[PDB]
Amino acid sequence: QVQLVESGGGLVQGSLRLSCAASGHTFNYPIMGWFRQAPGKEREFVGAISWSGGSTSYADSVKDRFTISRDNAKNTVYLEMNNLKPEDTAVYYCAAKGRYSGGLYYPTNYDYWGQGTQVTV
Amino acid sequence: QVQLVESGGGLVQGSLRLSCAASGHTFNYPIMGWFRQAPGKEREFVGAISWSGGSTSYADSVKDRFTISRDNAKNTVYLEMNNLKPEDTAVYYCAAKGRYSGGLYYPTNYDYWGQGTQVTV
Amino acid sequence: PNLDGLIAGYARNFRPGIGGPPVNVALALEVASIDHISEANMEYTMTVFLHQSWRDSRLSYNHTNETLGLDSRFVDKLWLPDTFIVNAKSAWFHDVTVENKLIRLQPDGVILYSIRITSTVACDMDLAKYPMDEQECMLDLESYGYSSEDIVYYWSESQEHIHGLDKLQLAQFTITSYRFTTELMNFKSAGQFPRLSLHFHLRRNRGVYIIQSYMPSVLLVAMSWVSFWISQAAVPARVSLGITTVLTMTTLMVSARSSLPRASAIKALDVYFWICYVFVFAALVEYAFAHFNADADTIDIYARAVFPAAFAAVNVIYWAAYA
Amino acid sequence: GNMSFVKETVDKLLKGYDIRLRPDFGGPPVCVGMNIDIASIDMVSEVNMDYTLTMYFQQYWRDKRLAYSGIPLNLTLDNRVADQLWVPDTYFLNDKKSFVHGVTVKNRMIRLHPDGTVLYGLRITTTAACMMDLRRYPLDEQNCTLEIESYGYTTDDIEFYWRGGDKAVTGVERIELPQFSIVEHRLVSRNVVFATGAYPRLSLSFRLKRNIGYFILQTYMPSILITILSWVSFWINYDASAARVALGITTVLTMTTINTHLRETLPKIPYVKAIDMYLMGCFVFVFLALLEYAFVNYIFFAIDRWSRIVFPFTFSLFNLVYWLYYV
Amino acid sequence: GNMSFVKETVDKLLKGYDIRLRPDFGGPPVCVGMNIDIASIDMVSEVNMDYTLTMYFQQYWRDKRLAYSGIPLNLTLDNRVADQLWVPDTYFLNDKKSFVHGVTVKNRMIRLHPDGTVLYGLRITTTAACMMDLRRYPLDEQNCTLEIESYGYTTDDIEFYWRGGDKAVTGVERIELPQFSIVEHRLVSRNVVFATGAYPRLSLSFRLKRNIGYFILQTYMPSILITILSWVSFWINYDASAARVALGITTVLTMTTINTHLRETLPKIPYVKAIDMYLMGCFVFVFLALLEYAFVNYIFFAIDRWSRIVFPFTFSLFNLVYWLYYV
Amino acid sequence: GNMSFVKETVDKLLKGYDIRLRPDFGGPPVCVGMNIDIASIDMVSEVNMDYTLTMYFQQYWRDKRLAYSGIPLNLTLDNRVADQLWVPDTYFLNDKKSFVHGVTVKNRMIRLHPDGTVLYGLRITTTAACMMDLRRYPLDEQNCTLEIESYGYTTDDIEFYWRGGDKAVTGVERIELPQFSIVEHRLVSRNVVFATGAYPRLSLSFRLKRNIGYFILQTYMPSILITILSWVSFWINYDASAARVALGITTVLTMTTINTHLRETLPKIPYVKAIDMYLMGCFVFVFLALLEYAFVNYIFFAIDRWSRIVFPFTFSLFNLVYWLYYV
Amino acid sequence: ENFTRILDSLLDGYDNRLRPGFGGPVTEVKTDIYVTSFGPVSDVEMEYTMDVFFRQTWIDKRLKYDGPIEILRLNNMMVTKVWTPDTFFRNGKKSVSHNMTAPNKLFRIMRNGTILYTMRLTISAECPMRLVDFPMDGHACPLKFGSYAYPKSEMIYTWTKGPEKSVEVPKESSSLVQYDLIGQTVSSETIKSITGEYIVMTVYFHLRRKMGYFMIQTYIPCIMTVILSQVSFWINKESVPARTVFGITTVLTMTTLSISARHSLPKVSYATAMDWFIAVCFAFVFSALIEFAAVNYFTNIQMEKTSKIDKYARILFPVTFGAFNMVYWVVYLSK
Ligand SMILES: *[C@@H]1O[C@H](CO)[C@@H](O[C@@H]2O[C@H](CO)[C@@H](O[C@@H]3O[C@H](CO[C@H]4O[C@H](CO)[C@@H](O)[C@H](O)[C@@H]4O)[C@@H](O)[C@H](O[C@H]4O[C@H](CO)[C@@H](O)[C@H](O)[C@@H]4O)[C@@H]3O)[C@H](O)[C@H]2NC(C)=O)[C@H](O)[C@H]1NC(C)=O
Ligand SMILES: *[C@@H]1O[C@H](CO)[C@@H](O[C@@H]2O[C@H](CO)[C@@H](O[C@@H]3O[C@H](CO[C@H]4O[C@H](CO)[C@@H](O)[C@H](O)[C@@H]4O)[C@@H](O)[C@H](O[C@H]4O[C@H](CO)[C@@H](O)[C@H](O)[C@@H]4O)[C@@H]3O)[C@H](O)[C@H]2NC(C)=O)[C@H](O)[C@H]1NC(C)=O
Ligand SMILES: *[C@@H]1O[C@H](CO)[C@@H](O)[C@H](O)[C@H]1NC(C)=O
Ligand SMILES: *[C@@H]1O[C@H](CO)[C@@H](O)[C@H](O)[C@H]1NC(C)=O
Ligand SMILES: CCCCCCCC
Ligand SMILES: [Cl-]
Ligand SMILES: [Cl-]
Ligand SMILES: [Cl-]
Repeated sequence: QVQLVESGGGLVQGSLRLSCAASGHTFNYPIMGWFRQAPGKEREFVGAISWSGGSTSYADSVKDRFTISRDNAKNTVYLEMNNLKPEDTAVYYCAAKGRYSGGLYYPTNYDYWGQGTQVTV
Repeated sequence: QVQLVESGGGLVQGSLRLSCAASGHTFNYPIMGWFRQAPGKEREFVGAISWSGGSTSYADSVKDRFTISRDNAKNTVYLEMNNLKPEDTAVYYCAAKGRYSGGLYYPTNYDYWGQGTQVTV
Repeated sequence: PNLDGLIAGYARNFRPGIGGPPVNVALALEVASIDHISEANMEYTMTVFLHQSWRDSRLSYNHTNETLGLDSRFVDKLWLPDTFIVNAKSAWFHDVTVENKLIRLQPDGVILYSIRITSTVACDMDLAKYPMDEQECMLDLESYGYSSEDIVYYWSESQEHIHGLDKLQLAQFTITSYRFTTELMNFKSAGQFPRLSLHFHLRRNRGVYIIQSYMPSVLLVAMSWVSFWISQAAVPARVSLGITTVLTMTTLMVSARSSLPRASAIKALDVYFWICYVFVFAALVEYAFAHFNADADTIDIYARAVFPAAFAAVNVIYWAAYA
Repeated sequence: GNMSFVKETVDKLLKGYDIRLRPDFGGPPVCVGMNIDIASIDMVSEVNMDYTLTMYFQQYWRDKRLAYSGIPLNLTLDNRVADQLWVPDTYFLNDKKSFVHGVTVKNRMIRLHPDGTVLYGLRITTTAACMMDLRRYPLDEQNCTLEIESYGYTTDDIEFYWRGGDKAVTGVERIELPQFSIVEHRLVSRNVVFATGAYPRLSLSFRLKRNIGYFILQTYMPSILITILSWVSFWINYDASAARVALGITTVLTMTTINTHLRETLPKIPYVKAIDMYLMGCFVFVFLALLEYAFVNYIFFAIDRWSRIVFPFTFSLFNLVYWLYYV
Repeated sequence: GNMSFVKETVDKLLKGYDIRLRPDFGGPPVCVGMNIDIASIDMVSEVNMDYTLTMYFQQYWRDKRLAYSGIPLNLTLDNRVADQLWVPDTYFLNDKKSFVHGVTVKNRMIRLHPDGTVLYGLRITTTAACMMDLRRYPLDEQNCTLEIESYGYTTDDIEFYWRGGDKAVTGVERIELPQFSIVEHRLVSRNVVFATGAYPRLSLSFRLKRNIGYFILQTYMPSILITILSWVSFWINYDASAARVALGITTVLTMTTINTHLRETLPKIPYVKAIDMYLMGCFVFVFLALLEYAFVNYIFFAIDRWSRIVFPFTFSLFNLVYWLYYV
Repeated sequence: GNMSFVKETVDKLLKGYDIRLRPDFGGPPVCVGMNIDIASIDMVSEVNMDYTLTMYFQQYWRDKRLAYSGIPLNLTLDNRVADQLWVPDTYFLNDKKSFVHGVTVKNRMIRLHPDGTVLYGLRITTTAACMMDLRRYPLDEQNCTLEIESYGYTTDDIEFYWRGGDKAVTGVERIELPQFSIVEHRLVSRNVVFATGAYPRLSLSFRLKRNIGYFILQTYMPSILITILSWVSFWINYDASAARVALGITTVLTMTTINTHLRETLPKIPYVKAIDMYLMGCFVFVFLALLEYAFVNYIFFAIDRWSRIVFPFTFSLFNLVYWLYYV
Repeated sequence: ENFTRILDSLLDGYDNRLRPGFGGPVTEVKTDIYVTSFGPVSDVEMEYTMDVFFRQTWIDKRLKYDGPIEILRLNNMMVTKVWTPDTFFRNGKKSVSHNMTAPNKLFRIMRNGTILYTMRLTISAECPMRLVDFPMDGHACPLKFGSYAYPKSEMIYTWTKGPEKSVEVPKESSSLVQYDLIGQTVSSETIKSITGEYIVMTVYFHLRRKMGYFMIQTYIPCIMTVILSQVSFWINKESVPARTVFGITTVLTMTTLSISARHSLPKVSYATAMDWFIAVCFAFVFSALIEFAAVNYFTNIQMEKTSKIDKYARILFPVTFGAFNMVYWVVYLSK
């Protein structure tokens, strides 16, 4: 039982910092993923971070552009969207993955989905 | 990441002491090898020493002539070239071998090559 | 000769009379040894000679009237009951120098099948009266896949003689009694499976082991009584004597349950430590009460008699409860 | 009854049977029903973060190649027939070490049904991983799972379900762990996606609630008794330097031995547990009691009376806050 | 869909198949692609200088003998078919003990593709050697590798590559070691030369950074508390010989028990670690505190006040230098 | 290149091949060449008097039954072919427990040569017995051997040699034991006679020199520090009975705990080691220091000053004699 | 195929499931044991390990061959094709047949049909022990082996050489640490069971424990602790705190020694010789503490209207403890 609230999207022309605040049984769900769904297109993997250790992974599109990290005190994950592009225009969602729930990349493996900030540039 | 600087070559008619000073991640590269490349000929194994223990091995040509040893304080290996011969005329190189990198004798197994002192007699 | 003929056309995958009445399997046990009786792991290791006897008409021969003594090579050819130990954590066969199995085939079709197996058997132990406790352990034998409609077990008439439990010598326990029980109402998920169980009661030996367990606790209580005869003027002497008994008693309690890390139940040994801790702690409080009021010699005089008498009285109650 | 007739029927079933091909190969997935009967949970290890389970694991599926007519019985076959049949490639994804019991035979069952339903049973002991959250230890609740999956067949080829739904797992009442109570068990079914495709998954989980009783006796009570012992000092005359300093040292050092011993029974976690917080509180009390004497000693060459009341009362406050937060 | 057709096709593939001969025997080397999915790192042992890894190990190669036409599917076959096929002779050169999981079946997969590509998957638990540099322990960073090589086939016969390059290894985020964080992983490919020839090698390495938190609590803090305890002596009157000598002894002896206990948890290395340096510093402080009293005692039959300031200040200096050098 | 041609050739080699008969059965002995590549020495156990070795063990011999023509290559064959060939019955006479590594396949190689030379390689981990002389422990030098012999074939039937003479064993430089340095290795060849006949033997031995450093820190230094601590008593006033008796007791008892702990790490040998001699000397010093006070105490109701000089000087003499005898 | 045909002829019409001389004369198996390593003895588990060359010899007329070579030294896999005795160890807890680089089995066929079959085995066997005289005790660890399936009416076991020379344990093979192998005795008996009556061959290994370890680990610390306690007698009675610490620490030390002595020793109901020594030493240490209590108690009465108790204690305690050692050691070392 995890609740995710994300904020800090909006519209810009640029560096941005999406944030994702978790609460509840985060122990059972050690991985947080960032997805993004462009209008029409399928929901697409952006990156993921382990709460413990900060082991990080990125999609190629955003590799060496976006940076994820977290702070366990607040139970918060952030997607630091630097060097934005008009391809980066989507509803960015946050989600939690179970320990044994499969590959990072596949949104159907994830159980608890944030609301989803729309971001246009 | 290992750096090797060798010195004390030169030209003599005789005992000589080549030295080989290492710096960096020497833990990952526990073995130091001495090679020598005569003009035209292939690069040729001379001997090798383990940093820890001083387990030593020599090519037949230099067996009971050359002697290798080290001091872990300075991170230095020395080839004590006694009883020199006109066959012993080559660019002597120093090199580091990884823990799991194969046989002592084969220069392609070695990663970090010193500059190479030319020695003629 | 005819041995190959019996195998020729023999159906290994089917029990004798697959569609007919269930196969009666006589069961006998020869307990070779019992060891590794661990209370922490709640298990014991047992080595037995398991004898199974049943009739298979497919192997009946009339060329000779002599039983055929065969080694473990012929075992794989024949159908065998799927007898397994229900409460076995792990078990294995002895294969030195060869597989310790034998097949004796009689002309009428009676098969004698004996194997030598060592098994670690789980045994739930109640440590309420530890170490003055008696434990009952069981050895359950049952067909894994064949219900009562296919295989029925029963203890052989020879079981009462060759069980060998009397000859066993255990380092810490004594086999007070043994019992062979048949339960026809097991009713597993697949169906009704008759179960043969061997119950033997183990009584922990009372001797130097128990004396050693209680020796440090009693001596600490006795050593605390020494301070009563020491003058109240020597404050560091009586305080040091009082604290050492209390601290050592605390370490004894910590080390007592460190031997059994998962024994969360109350043990009689733990209760005795609490009683000993009260007496050694009260002795230090007794001096502190006397020292505070001396800013009385009668308190020590009473302590020299009340504490030995109270400790004797509580011991009688304690040992009577755990008998 | 006619064993030659049954032998003929079974021989015909296995004639030309290809173990390499699943039932309905190339067609709709084979549905495999699974039910578990729990025999025991032998051990739960915090240091290894795992538990050991013994169960009867049964798989149900229909193989039309094995359908037989003219025999109104279910055929129980010798377990060695399993080697001539296709069986699912089921594995336990979070298991560390597992085996099928082998005495006196492989603890395995095969029961065939006239319609070609195969009942395949195994008795398995598994040590399975269970990551534990020890922040509230030993007042903690853990979730230990068993993850059941098809190794190589995707959901195009095989599907799993809990046969009987919420009754597919029996024997939870048999579990007798001294240190834990089983609060609840749950059965889940889902598909898990990997690079090689989507795979069927069944998950069995248990909620374990640690019993406090052992810990009260083993760690909490000694710490309370040492802390009370430390207070005896305040009733001793300030001239009794050896006596009062001895009390300070012995209690302080005993609290260190208790702390270090305890954490040697547990894995080398980097965070503070509930029990660590208690022991650290108790350490501070007994250390301050010795420092109180140092202060008294410091000026003599009322404070004791103030210590006689304030220290026990503060320990009561400390305990109240602690046990309310965590219980 | 037609199982007789699929059975015929597969039977034809395996008819006259010689497991002894690699694909393209006598020709160019067979290229074997390898991917790893990490399930867990269960344990890291300083005493044994090894770690235990569980992974899904997959091998990709093309065997033209297994090419089939007229079936537009990938054939997932029962794992027992692996015994009738050639597979690479891959081994882990730095492994100590490894096994393929066997419940409920051998955790093995075979998937064939129409062009003759074979996908071979194994679930393996390996204990692998990892020589550790403990000079900075417990503020150390370790490099643990897994070395993957062909046992008998040289680079004339077989070649390895990481299938997917830097994405060939997945699941590094799953690793949850309490005592370590995974900083980085790297994938390397090279040829290794022996007397018998040149062999293909793949190397997977991890950078492990030890978490200090456990060690602060377990060893560093008790040593600090014992050292502070030693200073209490300086506030006691010099006539309190029993009290002040008791403080000296107990702190000195406690520091010895802490030292000796610690090194019994670790391998018998001949060099001094970082933690050894700290404990030796703390020992010197508490030993000098007792010797300070011996000196005071020696002349009485100002120095204490000087000790009250100089000792805590020197300990602060000691800690400053230590933690700057090592952090 | 032609795989049908190679398959035909190899099939012909194995047609009518009798694994029961050694090469040249009934003729001169088959010469088997052996080379070893040492991977690691994982462990050396004094308690179990054994060591654990990992090596690549290769055997070279000629089998004229396997000679092939018209292929100018060495054939590397799948390791499963080894089960169809004769191989030597080599065993390790002083091994306690050994296994061939099995992941992902049996770590085994077979390479055939046109003249019928067979190269057979195995990767083996062996625990082998090594009786140790601990009289000088921990200043001791040990000789640990590996004895290689033919089990059933006598020297009439099989002969062993070190292939390459003194270069037959490689990788000695790889051995990284913290507690030992490898001084030397030697290769020996001889015949060993039993009641059943004369058998070929190869012996590989190592000279291990224990590193003192760990022992200086773990046992020697604490004993020195306790002995120095005992001397503090002599600078305390003789009226300080509690203080001086406390010093005597604590040092004496600490030396007993150190002694008994140490010998619990070692096998139950009946003789006195070097370290035992040191600890017994240290015990005598600290015991006499307490007895010195008893004597002072005995008459008071100059000796201390005499103790202040004579005791440290005697300890210096004791250390000088000890370390000269043993180093 | 000079020898291939010979082996095929021998195996033609050969049934390995039937013993030689089936249904007729009793099959006689000649056995001898060569102990390559007599492993350590575990007192706690009451077991001992041993590595042996287990040799068996018997005559099988079905394998008689006519050939130029007298002895056929064949591969070890030939064993499975022929009949071999089903010898098992009755008291063997867990035995291993070594398989490194080859099955460690020897198989030779002579022209007479005599078969030599030797296998290298590691044997862990039960060794019941009576630890009443521990550590000054000796034990005879047995090794019982025989046929599992063939009773004495079908197969019997005999020693190849004489009973004295059949089991050979070279002095180099001794891997014992705390034991000394005095010698071995060889005997054969018969046992009865439901399956039948079987020949059982027994080898008894006589072991004498070495007390050097226990002398220094336990006896010396106990003796020094008793001597340490008696030092308090010479301390003046005025120093009450000083003599109190003497009694407390010595009593606590004896408690630690008693626990440590029984640590490795298996838990038994009876009392070992070392238990008596610790108990007496504990009594002396406790009496020393009681003696100081008597001195302190009586000196307060004298003070409230240089001690006789100390003067007698300084002599009686060393004499009584010394007398106990003379009685204790003579009684046990004589046995
Ligand atoms: C220990 O911790 C584990 C997690 O690590 C817990 O396991 C979770 O258990 C919950 C139930 O308690 C699971 O939630 C359920 O998942 C089902 C599967 O849904 C997936 O698959 C379907 C298709 O089959 C997809 O449509 C869906 O998106 C998912 O991908 C759902 O079917 C369930 O829905 C039902 O309940 C919900 C309310 O919970 C209703 O709204 C629905 O209408 C429906 O009735 C449910 O959502 C969860 O998936 C499990 N997680 C994992 C990783 O397996 C254990 O429960 C826990 N142990 C204990 C004792 O608490
Ligand atoms: C833990 O420790 C191990 C060592 O014990 C580290 O492994 C080393 O990793 C580095 C990379 O980080 C490796 O360096 C690379 O080697 C590659 C292989 O080169 C060999 O083979 C080629 C032919 O295929 C030969 O030509 C060559 O001479 C070698 O024999 C190179 O291809 C790489 O070159 C690339 O990078 C360099 C810069 O580094 C560029 O200059 C090149 O142009 C090219 O882009 C590179 O040199 C090294 O070989 C590894 N050592 C071993 C023994 O395997 C682990 O990295 C370490 N773990 C962590 C987490 O740090
Ligand atoms: C067969 O088994 C049943 C059930 O155990 C038993 O009552 C009956 O006596 C057995 N028959 C014989 C002949 O032993
Ligand atoms: C056959 O000859 C061998 C030669 O060693 C001998 O040992 C054996 O006893 C002989 N057999 C008989 C029956 O005499
Ligand atoms: C169940 C019996 C308990 C007895 C306790 C006695 C305490 C004096
Ligand atoms: Cl089992
Ligand atoms: Cl497994
Ligand atoms: Cl392995």
